[PDB]
Parts: sequence; structure tokens; C-alpha cells
Amino acid sequence: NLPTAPPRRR
Amino acid sequence: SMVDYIVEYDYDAVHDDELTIRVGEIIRNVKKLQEEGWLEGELNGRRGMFPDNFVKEIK
Repeated sequence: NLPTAPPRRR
Repeated sequence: SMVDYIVEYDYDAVHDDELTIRVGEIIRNVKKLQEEGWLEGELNGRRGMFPDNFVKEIK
């Protein structure tokens, strides 16, 4: 199970 | 005091303020900045952002 990086605030 | 994190999953930087991290590395002097879901810390002489679900806090 690999993590997905959370979106940046951008 | 200071907070360190262990890298548990590889991550390649997508923006220039991000760290490229590799399993096993220790990120040091970690701080929560304004940004959600991300942390900031020192690694191999530089500072940068990293996603907080790729890493485990050393307690």
C-alpha cells in the first residue's frame, strides 16, 4: 500500500 | 525540542521547495508550517517540504 501525497495549497 | 521523521516511502520533488526523499533517511528539525498535509525539515544540508503520509515521526 503506497501513499498518495496530499495536494499542495498552491 | 526537535522533531525528526523517518522516511518510509520514496518521493520525488514535483516543486522546487520539496525534498526528494528515500526510504531510510532521517529528516531533521521538522516543523509544521502553514500548509496542510505537508511538513518542513532538514535533509542532507538543505531544507524543504515533504508529504506527511510518506514519513513516520520519531517519538
